Amino acid sequence: HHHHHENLYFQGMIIRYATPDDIEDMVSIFIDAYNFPGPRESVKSSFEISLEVQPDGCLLAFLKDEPVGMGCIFFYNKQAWIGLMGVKKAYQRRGIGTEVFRRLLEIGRRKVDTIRLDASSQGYGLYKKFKFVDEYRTVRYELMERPIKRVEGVVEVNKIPNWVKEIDKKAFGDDRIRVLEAYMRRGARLLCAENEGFGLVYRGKIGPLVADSPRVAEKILLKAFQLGAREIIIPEVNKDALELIKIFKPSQVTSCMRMRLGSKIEEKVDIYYGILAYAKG
Ligand SMILES: CC(C)(COP(=O)(O)OP(=O)(O)OC[C@H]1O[C@@H](n2cnc3c(N)ncnc32)[C@H](O)[C@@H]1OP(=O)(O)O)[C@H](O)C(=O)NCCC(=O)NCCS
Repeated sequence: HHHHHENLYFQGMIIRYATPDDIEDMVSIFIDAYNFPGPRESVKSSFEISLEVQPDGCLLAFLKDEPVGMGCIFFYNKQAWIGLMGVKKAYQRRGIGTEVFRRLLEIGRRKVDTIRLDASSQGYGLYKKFKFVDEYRTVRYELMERPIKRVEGVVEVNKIPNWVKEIDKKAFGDDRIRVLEAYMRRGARLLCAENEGFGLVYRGKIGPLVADSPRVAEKILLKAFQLGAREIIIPEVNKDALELIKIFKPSQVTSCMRMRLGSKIEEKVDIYYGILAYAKG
């Protein structure tokens, strides 16, 4: 004997837990992998939030100090979400994403019995190899025009009330309040109608949007648009959500297929109009 390596061998690469010192690299991987033409700071702030939500959730793949690939797992009580998968285009299609995902699953299986995600066209085939099954599509729409229609009765609140925690638990099927909180530390606005619905507005995005009726969801969405919301990701199985957004003359941006490994989570998707993020569920 001679050389002593205390990790599995995988193509001469190093895969390890990310820390906040790795934010710039994560951002670079993401912008490469997703061909993101937007401003950098946008991604940096999003990833700072992700590491607050799950400090030990991010795996990074390195080929000799060059950052090549990443992915994340976010834990709730009954399920975890895998999101933010990305391998730099020069390094794609040689098994790196598959390996990062394997490792994430390994971590997830010890803690929870259901793992879910929102799959793009490139990812879909990877996740299917691990026996992920289709749930329903989650469709990203851009809201183009302001409806000529006033609303009254929607307020922004600085602390999450218990009734919001309860209606979100019902919509999502789990506890993700720490995610809402992390976004609100960065300026995200919590809009509430009556005690029957809420929406979270962060940058140009509303998510989640949860409402006991289409009329309450509409009130929130109109006020969100006024506060700069231009995008919403709708679960395609909420029949009222697609009809709701039509008054904004929406433009479809992209869709994913939500997928699951393990047992179905009881969720109330009829009240669930806008998912939080493809990364988080
Ligand atoms: C999904 C992604 C992370 C895959 O990473 P990767 O290192 O290239 O994937 P792997 O080499 O391990 O390939 C695993 C499987 O992914 C799927 N895949 C990867 N790239 C693909 C693409 N270009 N088109 C269709 N399927 C693709 C295939 O099923 C592949 O298996 P195969 O080679 O036997 O057919 C992806 O290429 C990426 O970083 N893009 C980012 C944005 C995106 O569209 N996907 C992430 C969100 S779900």
